[PDB]
Amino acid sequence: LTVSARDAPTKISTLAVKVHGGSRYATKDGVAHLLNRFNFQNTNTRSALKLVRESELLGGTFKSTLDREYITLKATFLKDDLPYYVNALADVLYKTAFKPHELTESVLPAARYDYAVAEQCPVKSAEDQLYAITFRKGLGNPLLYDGVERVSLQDIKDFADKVYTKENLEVSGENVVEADLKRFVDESLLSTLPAGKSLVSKSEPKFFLGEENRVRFIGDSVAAIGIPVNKASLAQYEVLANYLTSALSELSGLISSAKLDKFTDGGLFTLFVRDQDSAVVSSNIKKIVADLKKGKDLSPAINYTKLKNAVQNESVSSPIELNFDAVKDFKLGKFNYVAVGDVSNLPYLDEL
Amino acid sequence: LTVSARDAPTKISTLAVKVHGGSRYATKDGVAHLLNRFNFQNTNTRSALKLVRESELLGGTFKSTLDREYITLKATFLKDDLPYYVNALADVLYKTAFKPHELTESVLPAARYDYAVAEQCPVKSAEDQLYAITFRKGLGNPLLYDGVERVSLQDIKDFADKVYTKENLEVSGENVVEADLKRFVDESLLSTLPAGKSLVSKSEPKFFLGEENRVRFIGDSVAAIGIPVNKASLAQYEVLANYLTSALSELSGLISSAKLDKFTDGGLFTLFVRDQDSAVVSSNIKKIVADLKKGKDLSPAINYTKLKNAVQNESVSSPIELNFDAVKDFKLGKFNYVAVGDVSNLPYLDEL
Amino acid sequence: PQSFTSIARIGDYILKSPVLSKLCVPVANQFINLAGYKKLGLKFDDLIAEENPIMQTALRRLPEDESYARAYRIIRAHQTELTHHLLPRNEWIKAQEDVPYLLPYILEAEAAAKEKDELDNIEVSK
Amino acid sequence: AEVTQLSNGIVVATEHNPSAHTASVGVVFGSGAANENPYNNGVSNLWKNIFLSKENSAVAAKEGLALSSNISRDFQSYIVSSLPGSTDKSLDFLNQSFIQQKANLLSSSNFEATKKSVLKQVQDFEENDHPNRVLEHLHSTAFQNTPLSLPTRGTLESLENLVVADLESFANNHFLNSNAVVVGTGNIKHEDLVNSIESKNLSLQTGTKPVLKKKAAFLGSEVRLRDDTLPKAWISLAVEGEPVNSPNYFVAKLAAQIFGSYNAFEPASRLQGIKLLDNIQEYQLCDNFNHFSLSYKDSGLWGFSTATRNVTMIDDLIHFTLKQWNRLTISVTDTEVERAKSLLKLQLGQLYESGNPVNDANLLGAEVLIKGSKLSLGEAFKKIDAITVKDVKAWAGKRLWDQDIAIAGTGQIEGLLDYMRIRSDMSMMRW
Amino acid sequence: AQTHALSNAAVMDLQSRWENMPSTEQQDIVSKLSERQKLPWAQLTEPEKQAVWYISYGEWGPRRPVL
Repeated sequence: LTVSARDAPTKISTLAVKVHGGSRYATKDGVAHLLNRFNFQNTNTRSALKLVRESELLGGTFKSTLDREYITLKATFLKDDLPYYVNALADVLYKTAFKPHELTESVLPAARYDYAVAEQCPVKSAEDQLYAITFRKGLGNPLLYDGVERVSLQDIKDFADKVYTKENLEVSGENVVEADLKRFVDESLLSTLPAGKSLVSKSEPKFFLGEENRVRFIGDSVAAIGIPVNKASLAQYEVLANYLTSALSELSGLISSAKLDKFTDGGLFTLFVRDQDSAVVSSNIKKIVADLKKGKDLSPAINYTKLKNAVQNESVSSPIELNFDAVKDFKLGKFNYVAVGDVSNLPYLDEL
Repeated sequence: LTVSARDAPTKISTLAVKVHGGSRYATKDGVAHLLNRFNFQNTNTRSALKLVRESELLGGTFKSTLDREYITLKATFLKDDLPYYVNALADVLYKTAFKPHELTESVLPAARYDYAVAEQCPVKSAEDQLYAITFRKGLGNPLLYDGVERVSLQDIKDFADKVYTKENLEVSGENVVEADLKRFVDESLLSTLPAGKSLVSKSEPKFFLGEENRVRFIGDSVAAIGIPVNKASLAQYEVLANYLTSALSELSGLISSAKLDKFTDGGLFTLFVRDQDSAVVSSNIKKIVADLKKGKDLSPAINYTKLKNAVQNESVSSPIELNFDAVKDFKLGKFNYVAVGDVSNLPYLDEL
Repeated sequence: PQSFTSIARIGDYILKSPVLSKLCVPVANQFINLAGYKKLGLKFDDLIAEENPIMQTALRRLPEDESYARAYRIIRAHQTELTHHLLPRNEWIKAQEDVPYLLPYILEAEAAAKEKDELDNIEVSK
Repeated sequence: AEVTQLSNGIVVATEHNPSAHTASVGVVFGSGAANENPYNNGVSNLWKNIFLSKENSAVAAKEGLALSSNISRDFQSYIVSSLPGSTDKSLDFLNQSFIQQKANLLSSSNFEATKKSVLKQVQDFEENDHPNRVLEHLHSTAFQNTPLSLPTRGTLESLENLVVADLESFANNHFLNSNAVVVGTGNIKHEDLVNSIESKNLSLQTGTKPVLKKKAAFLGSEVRLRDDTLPKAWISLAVEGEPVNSPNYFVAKLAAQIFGSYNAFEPASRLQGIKLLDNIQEYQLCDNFNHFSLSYKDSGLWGFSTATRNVTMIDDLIHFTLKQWNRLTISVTDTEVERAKSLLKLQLGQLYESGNPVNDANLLGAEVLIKGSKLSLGEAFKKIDAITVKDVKAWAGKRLWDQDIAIAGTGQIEGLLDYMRIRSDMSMMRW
Repeated sequence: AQTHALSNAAVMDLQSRWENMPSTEQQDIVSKLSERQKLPWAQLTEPEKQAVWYISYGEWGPRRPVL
């Protein structure tokens, strides 16, 4: 129960209760996604219709976001009604209904919609494949529920009792008086949540290299390389991601996307090259892997990536505060490779 | 144009024109499936309706069959009307209409039904994954058409011109007088077909070992191993397949299927373990891989697999005439592994 | 037309009072025995007319075993009254078997619809 | 072509075929699942699956023998496939394992394991195999409270009462020398098999089997097994057809072939010469149908069995199929009969002379158990070619025209109307 | 005397199916029940007792009424 807030002289506050309860900590495949879609449903006291129709007249909305690690319960509001939203997030964490007619009518159709939308995009399919073959049972769990194993209502109640525990979450209010926030989080149900253990492990996530997966897909064709990185090597792959995204690289015209996902014990640098026909993807990713195995000078992208890191980092509540100063050179070692789409014309891992 | 027949004192004759034009020789993914569905549609002279409604009064039916290697055009009929069916198979091979309305109304709904039927069965999906990771661009082509690359009508026509050539096919008639068959194959359109090259490559088909693939599937869970075999070691894996199928093996309850696919240059030993829950499949295939890495004595199964190979071999037109006498011991070396279904609870390759 | 929450309110007031219970409960038990729906194999929550969205909501929210059993009791009562007989005396619904199984689902859907209407017609105190 | 001879206790029937590379020797009994109670039902299925036990099949597979059995309503067979030079081993195994030393298969913890196996197998049948259990319920209502209605699979609640005494009682009542035919197909000569049966003393038992007190009587009825969580709606529908060794047997098979079978997704089954497809293809009334002619020793079923996802237009499918059935009585043409003759000749030739000597052994044992001699396929083709249009019209007026039907269906068959509305289609008002 | 028990497949519901059992199975059931009789009568199961009673005094055969 770590309460933090950064005050400001503005009109809109945001509250965020972050649990360490995303797909990485899911016991079955997709329990985290179903709990996230079960977040702002009706409680034991206040319904879900009364929640929306009161919070609109007070002037703020809610949003539950599922991450690869967290579950963020965010609430945006006009500043002078903070205890309502503190008590509403408290009621959601402490007493949700978990009704079976709520599982069949709201949570399962919303999750099926999320899964259909993220199924239609081969970049998210390849990102999930790259996760699931870099790390296997940890972060390489599926992000979304698809129904390949039966997640029942009792499993969501069990996962919520495991995850919604008092030492597992953190309360963070952008533009909130912090002393008032600490007074309002106490005298509420965040202090009556169970003080369970924190699910954050402090060890390394036991990655795997040289793996290759191939998914057939009707539509666009992407090919993706992915490197699991550790805590000492986070800044280098950060300046690499902003180098290949930036206009300093000669490979930015070929690369569709390149991003590093950072965690408190490691990260995954994912590079996607996406096009309509597989010959362009083949030529592009052969050039990418060749000119990355040949070394790159990541020294020019340093002041640019300080800017882009501050841009990305002002939104989040937990900065990692990377170094960016000792980073000079990069040379591509081993890497994991997925190919999605016209999979008989995208190259294999030997040909790269 | 190799014509053969095996006469018998019965009433039913089966003609079969076998072309080396299966999915292995497919230029695009699934063009062999679309040609196999395009076979007995209307010709330039006789329509497809007139073919069915004339041959029903004559008393015989037709069946176009797609293998991994062959396209078999088979005709089963009353014996005394052979030349009608020789000329019908000649018209199908020589002059097919290939109309776009025939593609969009019969051939593509038929191929969509075939792909849906093969998509609901996880064992066929595991076998196609196993083929595609053992052999990459040769025998590991997709068997059926799915539409991950657009196969147009001119692609089907070009594959027909590539495949239906006079040195590429072989006519074989069970319960047919061979003198009348060799007379009726001439004075037909099989003598007017182009004499293109035979597409049979006599070299070893360049397998890859140690590959593993994982497919998420909604339904049953199978885990499958696949061992590419050469020409010399075909008989030992044949007696191994009939051993593990038979009641001589203690692994027979654990194994859903085990078969050796045979070609003129090698083969593939496939073993499938299929169940409803993934813990059963995990325990089963861990026991299979462990008790097969420990050596087996396949000398009991020799007399049994002679009979089983004879039962299978009387159906086919070209027997391979295996030895089965020099097979004594088996020990599992390297193998390819696919896991279809509840894929987060099935074992990986290094855990076996 | 009479809301089920109102029937629950009046009946709970009768049952929680010791005089009204011992005065009106045997009258209702003899009323239910004279009503004769148990002789056709029906419990009472098969008799509620379902052609309204609260009852359609509760019947959608019924679990499947109660749904299949209710379907059999309704079809059996239709065939029994078609043949102009009753069920035999061992096929009558017992008194301890006549439990309100649809009633929490009806009362919950009723409270949800009443709260939805009350929030549709609010007046914010300004 | 085939030789049957009654040796001094037992009937040996061989069908030699020197073009074959295998040989199957077995014994076919004449007590299928029509020789059961409704309480010991599945005891023939338990006998099949303990003949195909692991402990029993390992002894065959060490010798190079393959075990195959089959349970029908009239007959049941226990056939041992082997290589052509190894048939004395087939007779030694069939003698020792199944006939004489019968108490070793029927040990406990082999009976228990096989009983659990067929319990799982019959339950897996009853939950998943929808066309075949619809044909099973069609038998169970078409012949209700009569021997010919008992499912050959066995029910789940009569297979749970079964103990080793029930299999022993079925064995001592039905595995008799006056009830069996030892059958040899493949490429074994008739003198060779009868010499190898005279060599080792091959005797099953000496009794005569219990006579069923009631013959099978068709009762027009329907069973309606509706299950709305199933994607299709399977429905069989049949009249009482001809038994085996009826004179109208091949006419019944021919009239089943007049309307043929169908697969809506095979594009060459769309183009068939059946006038019913002109109706049932426009709105796509069905996915597949097939007309059968099941013939048993007492009676039989003539009808059609279908499946469909167009569950609101079941009545048009049933109505159009039965208005096509009336055309057999009133206006069957000539080319329908000639097409059915050619296709029934092709079907019977594929059925009898296929490549498999096991299926030939089952067919041979059935036909020489019921009739005492197997009818050759030349005489059968002469009998099919003798059938005219007037024979088909007379059989249809006897058996089809305004006769009691038997229906059975599972799935989403709410669109199926009731019995009298369907039975009103068996006879039209001459239009 | 005899073995453990008459099976339920061969003795249960003997009233409904005595008159449809063939005469051989009737004779074999009657023989095995007469062998089961000599055991001390606590050891008979309840379908066995019902079968024995219906065989001796059931409303079949000679005890079949007039109408």
